[PDB]
Amino acid sequence: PEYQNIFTAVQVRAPAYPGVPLPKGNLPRIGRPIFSYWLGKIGDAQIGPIYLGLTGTLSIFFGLVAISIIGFNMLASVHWDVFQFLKHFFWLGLEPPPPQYGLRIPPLSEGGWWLMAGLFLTLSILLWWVRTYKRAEALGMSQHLSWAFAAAIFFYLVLGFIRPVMMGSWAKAVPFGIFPHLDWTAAFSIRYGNLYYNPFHMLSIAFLYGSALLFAMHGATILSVSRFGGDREIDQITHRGTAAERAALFWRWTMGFNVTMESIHRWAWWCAVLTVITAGIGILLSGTVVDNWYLWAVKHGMAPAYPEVVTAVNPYET
Amino acid sequence: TMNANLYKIWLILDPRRVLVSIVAFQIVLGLLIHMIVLSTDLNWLDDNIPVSYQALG
Amino acid sequence: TMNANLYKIWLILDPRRVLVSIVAFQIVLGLLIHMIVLSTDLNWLDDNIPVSYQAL
Amino acid sequence: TMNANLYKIWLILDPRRVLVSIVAFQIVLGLLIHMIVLSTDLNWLDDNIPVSYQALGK
Amino acid sequence: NANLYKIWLILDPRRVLVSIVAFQIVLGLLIHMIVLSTDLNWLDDNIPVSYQALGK
Amino acid sequence: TMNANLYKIWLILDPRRVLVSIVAFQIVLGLLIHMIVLSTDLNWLDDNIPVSYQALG
Amino acid sequence: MNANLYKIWLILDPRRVLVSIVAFQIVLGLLIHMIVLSTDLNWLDDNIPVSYQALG
Amino acid sequence: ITHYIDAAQITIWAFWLFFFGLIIYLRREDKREGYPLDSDRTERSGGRVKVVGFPDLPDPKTFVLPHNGGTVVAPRVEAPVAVNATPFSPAPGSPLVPNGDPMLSGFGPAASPDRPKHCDLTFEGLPKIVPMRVAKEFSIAEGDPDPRGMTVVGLDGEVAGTVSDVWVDRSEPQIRYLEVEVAANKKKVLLPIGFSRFDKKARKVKVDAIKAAHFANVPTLSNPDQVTLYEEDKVCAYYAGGKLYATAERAGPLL
Amino acid sequence: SLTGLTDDEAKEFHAIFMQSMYAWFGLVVIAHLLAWLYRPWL
Amino acid sequence: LTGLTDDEAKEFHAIFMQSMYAWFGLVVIAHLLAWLYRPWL
Amino acid sequence: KSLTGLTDDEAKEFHAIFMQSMYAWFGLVVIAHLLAWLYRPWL
Amino acid sequence: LTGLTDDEAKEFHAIFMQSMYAWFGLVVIAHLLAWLYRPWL
Amino acid sequence: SLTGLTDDEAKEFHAIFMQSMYAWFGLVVIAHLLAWLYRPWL
Amino acid sequence: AMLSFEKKYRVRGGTLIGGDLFDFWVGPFYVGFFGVVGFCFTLLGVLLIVWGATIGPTGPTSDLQTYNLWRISIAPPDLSYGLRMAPLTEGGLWQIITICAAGAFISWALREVEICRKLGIGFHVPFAFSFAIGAYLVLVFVRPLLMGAWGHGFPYGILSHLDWVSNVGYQFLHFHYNPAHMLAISFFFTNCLALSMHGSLILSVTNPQKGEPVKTSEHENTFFRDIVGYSIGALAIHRLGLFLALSAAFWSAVCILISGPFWTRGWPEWWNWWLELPLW
Ligand SMILES: CCCCCCCCCCCCCCCCCC(=O)OC[C@H](COP(=O)([O-])OCC(O)COP(=O)([O-])OC[C@@H](COC(=O)CCCCCCCCCCCCCCCCC)OC(=O)CCCCCCCCCCCCCCCCC)OC(=O)CCCCCCCCCCCCCCCCC
Ligand code: BCL
Ligand code: BCL
Ligand code: BCL
Ligand code: BCL
Ligand SMILES: CC[C@H]1c2cc3[nH]c4c(c3C)C(=O)[C@H](C(=O)OC)c4c3nc(cc4[nH]c(cc(n2)[C@@H]1C)c(C(C)=O)c4C)[C@@H](C)[C@@H]3CCC(=O)OC/C=C(\C)CCC[C@H](C)CCC[C@H](C)CCCC(C)C
Ligand SMILES: COC(C)(C)C/C=C/C(C)=C/C=C/C(C)=C/C=C/C(C)=C/C=C\C=C(C)\C=C\C=C(C)\C=C\C=C(C)\C=C\CC(C)(C)OC
Ligand SMILES: [Ca+2]
Ligand SMILES: [Ca+2]
Ligand SMILES: [Ca+2]
Ligand SMILES: [Ca+2]
Ligand SMILES: [Ca+2]
Ligand SMILES: [Ca+2]
Ligand SMILES: [Ca+2]
Ligand SMILES: [Fe+3]
Repeated sequence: PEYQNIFTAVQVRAPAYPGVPLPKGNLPRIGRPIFSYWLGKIGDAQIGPIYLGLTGTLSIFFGLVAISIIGFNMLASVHWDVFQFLKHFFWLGLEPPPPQYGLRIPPLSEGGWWLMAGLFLTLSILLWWVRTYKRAEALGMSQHLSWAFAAAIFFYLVLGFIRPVMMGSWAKAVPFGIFPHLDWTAAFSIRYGNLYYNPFHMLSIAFLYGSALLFAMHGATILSVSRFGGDREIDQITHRGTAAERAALFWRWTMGFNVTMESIHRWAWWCAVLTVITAGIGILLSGTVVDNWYLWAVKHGMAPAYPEVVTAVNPYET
Repeated sequence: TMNANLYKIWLILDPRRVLVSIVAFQIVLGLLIHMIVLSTDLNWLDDNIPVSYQALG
Repeated sequence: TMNANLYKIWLILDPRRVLVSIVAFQIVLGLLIHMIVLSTDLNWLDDNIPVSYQAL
Repeated sequence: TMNANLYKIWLILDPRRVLVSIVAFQIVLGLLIHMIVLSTDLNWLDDNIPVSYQALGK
Repeated sequence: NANLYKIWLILDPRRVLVSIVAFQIVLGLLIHMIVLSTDLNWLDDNIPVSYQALGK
Repeated sequence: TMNANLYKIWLILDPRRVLVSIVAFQIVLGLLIHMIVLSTDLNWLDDNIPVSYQALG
Repeated sequence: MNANLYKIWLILDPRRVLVSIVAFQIVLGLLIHMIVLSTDLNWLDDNIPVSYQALG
Repeated sequence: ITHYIDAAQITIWAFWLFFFGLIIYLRREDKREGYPLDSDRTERSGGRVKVVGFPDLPDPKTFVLPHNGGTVVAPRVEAPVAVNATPFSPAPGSPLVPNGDPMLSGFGPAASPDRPKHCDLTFEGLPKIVPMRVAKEFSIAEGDPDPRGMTVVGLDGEVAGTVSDVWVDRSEPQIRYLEVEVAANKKKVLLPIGFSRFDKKARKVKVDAIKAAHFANVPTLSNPDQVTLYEEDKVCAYYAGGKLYATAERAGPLL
Repeated sequence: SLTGLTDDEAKEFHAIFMQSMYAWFGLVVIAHLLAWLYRPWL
Repeated sequence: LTGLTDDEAKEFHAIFMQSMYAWFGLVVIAHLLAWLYRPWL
Repeated sequence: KSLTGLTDDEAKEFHAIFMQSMYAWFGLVVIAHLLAWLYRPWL
Repeated sequence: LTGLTDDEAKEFHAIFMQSMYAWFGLVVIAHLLAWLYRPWL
Repeated sequence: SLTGLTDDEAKEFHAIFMQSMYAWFGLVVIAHLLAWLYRPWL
Repeated sequence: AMLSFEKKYRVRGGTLIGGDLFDFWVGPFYVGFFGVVGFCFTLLGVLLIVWGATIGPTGPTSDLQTYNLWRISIAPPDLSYGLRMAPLTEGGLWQIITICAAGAFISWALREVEICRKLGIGFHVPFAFSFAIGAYLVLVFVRPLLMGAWGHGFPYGILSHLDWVSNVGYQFLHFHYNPAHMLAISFFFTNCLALSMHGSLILSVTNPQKGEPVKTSEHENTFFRDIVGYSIGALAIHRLGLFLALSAAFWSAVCILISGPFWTRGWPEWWNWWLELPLW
């Protein structure tokens, strides 16, 4: 047997770190940090403090309004009956405006709340993007997080905003609800002739699977060399240690090639980012360019053919 | 009736954070109120007043 | 009926945190109540009173 | 019939932590009970009493 | 039992009170929600009268 | 028929944790059993016995 | 206006505010254009002075 | 009208162009350590031929260390370092066999590079990894046992010593090493947390990596109140050598 | 004293707590008197 | 084991039981009213 | 010595201003509902 | 306590109140124009 | 002070800020007169 | 060829099977006993896949045979064969390739174990890879076995296996409501977010803004505390990423394992236990 470094067996405590000092113009952080013993079994025990300037304050306000408009309409849809709200929660949703209204602002009683929730969540997310940018700037760090976040925002924007406007109707955006947004996902594939045959859907899957592949590989690799301090990747990158050396040789010996302690995080960065880049393109092309992905795949010679063992007379021909 | 020692509130709440939160709250409220009214009979953009401009074409 | 020593509550509850929570609760409660009333027969925005403003 | 030493409850439970909890619970219970009542025949908002104000405009 | 008081030598009096208070509130909410889901519902039973009918 | 030295079970198993496990298990079990019974023909709440109280309105 | 309003720059970073106003105003300008294009006031697809697709 | 070319097909081809460019970019970044490769082609070419594959190595980047710590470049020319081993067979692709007593050979899982002889620093510039004797603001989290005073046992259950102190990370609070006062020689040696299982009820730390008698040769610290990167790797590698070397059965195979 | 109040402090808080609780309960009773008169539910 | 002395555990138990009986007493009364208003068995 | 940090005199002063400000807030609440009741009585 | 002295709190309050009232005066004028243009009650 | 500006630096910044903002608002007014003349919306 | 620091790690021994017989490298690759065995399974499987492409579903002369990369498909047997071996040209080829794949996959993982033993590193990577193998084996062994026919396996074709997924999913009307499937997707999505967060942070502190020194552990913790009020820690982020990726694989296996063997109706209707609870 051996220690697997999954749980911290013996936690130590020190007075909470208030954070690296930020340049003038940043607001003071807020909150008195607390320690969670149980969070400390799997990771860092400190919770807080937090930074909250104008960007994040504006972001949270937009976001609370958006979330409440959704919940209010969910509760209204079971006539304020809290017990039925809990019964039906996973089924409830806030529905996009009917197609008859196009891209015009629809009535409060029939779609106006969705558009307001969509506007304010979108602004809330865009302000959160600025927050990720500013927090790196104040620490003197490069902008990799905000670049990756922008890729996720791109996909989010394509789903609910760019494509509906291109298609001339808010009715083609996504409803706010757990199971309702799953209906939207399945119905979208049905309507557009089977999303499996969308090549950017295929790529997005390759990269989503690859993210789990790469984090399983990297996550597992680092814990196996954490006995050599391999989790301390900053100093393994500047001052290659036997942690970084043994990690590369494990993979070199397994599959014939390897990366570095720094560059695995580039592979990881791009794999995750390409998941949502290709997803946005795939949705951006659906309805706007390709109306039936299967027939598009047939046209370019991709669709498999099978021996005919079932077949049906088309009653519309007869 | 306003209190004469009300100014001491700025000994309790941080003046800078108050200013930041009011600005944030009012930008949200302003957008929210404009949008609610646009989704009702009071809408002034699609009311075809003084005319409908999509009909001149 | 109120107590003569009720002011001592500020020896117990932080004045700062209480004030912030009150205005946050009241703002959220006021948004909620305006929402509820608009969603009912009491709606004063879409009631066409004094007139309907949507012209043909 | 309460106990004479019941005040000693504040030797065991923090009065501060208790007061915040009561306020939060009471606020939520109040919001909860109002919503339940609105969901029933007891609804006092959509009952059109004294009159229906939407009819006035349509 | 005569020595039952020693239970407070074994189980923390402070967490037990909190657990009893927390459990009783949830149970009370749960039981009301159960009864209101059945024929015994006293809120939507139009007793003594239907107030929505009173407004039609 | 119990044994005379069964009390030594508390030299092996923690009496506090057993108590808390028993209390936790019994509450869970009671909630589970009531909901099971409420989901069969034996349901005593929606059986309109002695009367249907919705039919009074 | 108060004579000492200039003292605001003793409490708010001038450089940060200037940048935040520019971004706020640009976003606001994009937002408002999009609103107007979604109304009867739309000036791009109104076929005024003429429809250019109807010429080909 | 009809056309075979369409925008979905155009865009997917554009993605492949981007993607293959990305792959070559990534493969360049991958060669900032360990390259050019050590081959027998470079030996026989008299060094004329450098094995680097495709794509070739990028132009060097610079890492600026805080607190005037200097500059690191990548890729970099690294001096060859002798291998304390002899080939099992002269044929290419054969493993090597450690010279002498394997635990002390610095070869195989006992091996490690020569990291810098300085201490990793906190943002404020203090030695990052230090014993609790020095960082008096640290304590053991309530609910967990204090390792100080626990007994250290080797892979064979024999008493190797006692935990004499605990070495913590001042930047991101956690135990990184236990300090073990070895019974046999009364020296104080580091024990990485990665090699330590706590048996809390027994107040024993179990180390599967080495035998009790192997603790005498844990590499020693030049300075008892701080640890250099160089010493960190030498310490961890010595325990790791035991995983393969500490008993005969560990050589394998199973069948 | 696990909370940190002395015995006299715990007595003073209890007195003010019970009075405030009863005053709240008085308000709750008055509110429900009006609701039963306005819209009896049983 | 909890920190309470034997006398403290005795005093806490007396008040706890007295309070719980008051709570249980109230529960029976509420149930009696519920049974008089809407007998459920 | 207190648990908030305020002395007794400071807490008395805050209470005075707090109660005056809160009653002024409640006074505003009441006027709005009389206007609302006169405009749109709901019971 | 926010770290302002008593005189700074006096000065900030006077500017805060004068500035807030100026903002409120704009809101009223806007609503007077809105009420004259499209009365909503 | 909090921002590091001196009192006269805040004075100088404020005067240039108000003049530039007024010039910006002046442009917005010109734009709305053109828009009102072209496409009145009330 | 070797990494410039590699030679001092190429130690003899640590094999599970084989010892000195196969204890050698071939270029970068370590071979060993499970290298030899895995190579044979792999080359056979790949060559049998290509042979299936060569003859197609109905012989090399038919219009259905194709080397088009998207359209090549080697399919499992008809369900009527149950747990028996079908003829090679009627799905038996698929059956032999499946065993090769399992043997290829399991041999790869055991080779990894021998490499860990040489390097004196933890066994997390072969342990984690076992979850992927388990999911493949749930798909082609456990789930077909519980339902009684190897033909419930999926076909080996780049696009044809998406048709399998599609038609198996819609057997349950609305497969999105599978609870293990929802949970698994949450893990897949959360894993992708976490991976982008981790990659970004390491690159942003080791490649700071121009003129800045390399940033510190204190910067990393401060940075996410500044954004979300919490930092999990540089060790724990690797703990988290492994947990999320493995959880995604595990609940994948669960979600397909229950679809047929432990549930036969539509997946939305499963949630009626919730709806029918006596609370509402
Ligand atoms: C509608 C959209 C809605 C979006 C809403 C978003 C909301 C937010 C809005 C605000 C956005 C603000 C944007 C940032 C503002 C300024 C930030 C800044 O600080 O700039 C200075 C910044 C920093 O300067 P620096 O000195 O480099 O500092 C770097 C640090 O030292 C440390 O640097 P480093 O050492 O880590 O290196 C940096 C990194 C650079 O990486 C990045 O920073 C950007 C990452 C990309 C993000 C976008 C994804 C791209 C998707 C492409 C795929 C699309 C499919 C179609 C393909 C088309 C292309 C052909 O290096 C690389 O990774 C190299 C990448 C090489 C590219 C791929 C290689 C192949 C290229 C082609 C090869 C040839 C083709 C033929 C080959 C033939 C043979 C095969 O300037 C830069 O150089 C970096 C540029 C990155 C900023 C802009 C781009 C990212 C941000 C926008 C992303 C938007 C995504 C949406 C995509 C939509 C679908 C297409
Ligand atoms: C039928 C309905 C009416 C109408 C009814 C009203 C009414 C009624 C009011 C507004 C108000 C506003 N309306 Mg409107 N509105 C109409 C049509 C429009 C259209 C449009 C494209 O049709 C636009 C873009 C606007 C835009 C605006 C803003 C200027 C303002 C909200 C500001 C805010 O939230 O600040 C939030 C930001 C802050 C509070 C920060 C505070 C700091 C300092 C004090 C403010 C500095 C910012 C800047 C100077 C504010 C510019 C306001 C001045 C007039 C220059 N109106 C139609 C014609 N509108 C409000 C207003 O004028 O406020 C005075 C208001 O009360
Ligand atoms: C058909 C049903 C009736 C009705 C039946 C009742 C009944 C019955 C009661 C209420 C009570 C309340 N109702 Mg109602 N209610 C109706 C319609 C409304 C509407 C509306 C838009 O129509 C609103 C906004 C309210 C709002 C409120 C609150 C003022 C109050 C609960 C506060 C709470 O939970 O405090 C929790 C917070 C705390 C405990 C913290 C401490 C309290 C602080 C110190 C005091 C805060 C102000 C206080 C609540 C003032 C109450 C004064 C009057 C009696 C209203 N009612 C309709 C007409 N309502 C309750 C009440 O009056 O309580 C006294 C109550 O029992
Ligand atoms: C047949 C249907 C009956 C009905 C049958 C019953 C029955 C039967 C019981 C209740 C009980 C309760 N009901 Mg009911 N109930 C009805 C309608 C209502 C409505 C409503 C909107 O219609 C509401 C809001 C309530 C609310 C409540 C609470 C007052 C109480 C649960 C408290 C609890 O969980 O304490 C848990 C929390 C603690 C134990 C914490 C410790 C003590 C706390 C700090 C002090 C609490 C004060 C206590 C509530 C004082 C009230 C006693 C009065 C006699 C009611 N009832 C209808 C008319 N209700 C119970 C009850 O009366 O309990 C005594 C109960 O057994
Ligand atoms: C029927 C509706 C009208 C119309 C109604 C209006 C109205 C009304 C306004 C605009 C304004 C603007 N419109 Mg428009 N707009 C129309 C058609 C267009 C079209 C188009 C493709 O048809 C475009 C691209 C634009 C673009 C623009 C921008 C030039 C400007 C907003 C800038 C901004 O947000 O700055 C925010 C940036 C800052 C605050 C930074 C600080 C200041 C900087 C230095 C100014 C930069 C230069 C500035 C943009 C130059 C433009 C001045 C011209 C006088 C317009 N209009 C149609 C024809 N538009 C606004 C404007 O002109 O503002 C003066 C404005 O008030
Ligand atoms: C468990 C979390 C995730 C995960 C982790 C995981 N995978 C891993 C590892 C780990 C930890 C490795 O260490 C190992 C590795 O070495 O990666 C570089 C591996 C690996 N994961 C791989 C693939 C991969 N993993 C996937 C998924 C996942 N792996 C997870 C979601 C998938 C998906 C989602 O489809 C694939 C494509 C390989 C890159 C590698 C294992 C390489 C290997 O075992 O090589 C030997 C086998 C061959 C070279 C080919 C064998 C050919 C067969 C004999 C015939 C083919 C039959 C096959 C069934 C046909 C399929 C046809 C159609 C479906 C197209
Ligand atoms: C009563 O409830 C309270 C208040 C207590 C709070 C509770 C809230 C709850 C429970 C909320 C629950 C929310 C849930 C379950 C939400 C689930 C949401 C899901 C799954 C959403 C999934 C996808 C949604 C997407 C992708 C939506 C995208 C929408 C976009 C991008 C819309 C953008 C719209 C814009 C930008 C509109 C602009 C308006 C213009 C400018 C055009 O105006 C003319
Ligand atoms: Ca829907
Ligand atoms: Ca108009
Ligand atoms: Ca009106
Ligand atoms: Ca009414
Ligand atoms: Ca009733
Ligand atoms: Ca009954
Ligand atoms: Ca026009
Ligand atoms: Fe990492």
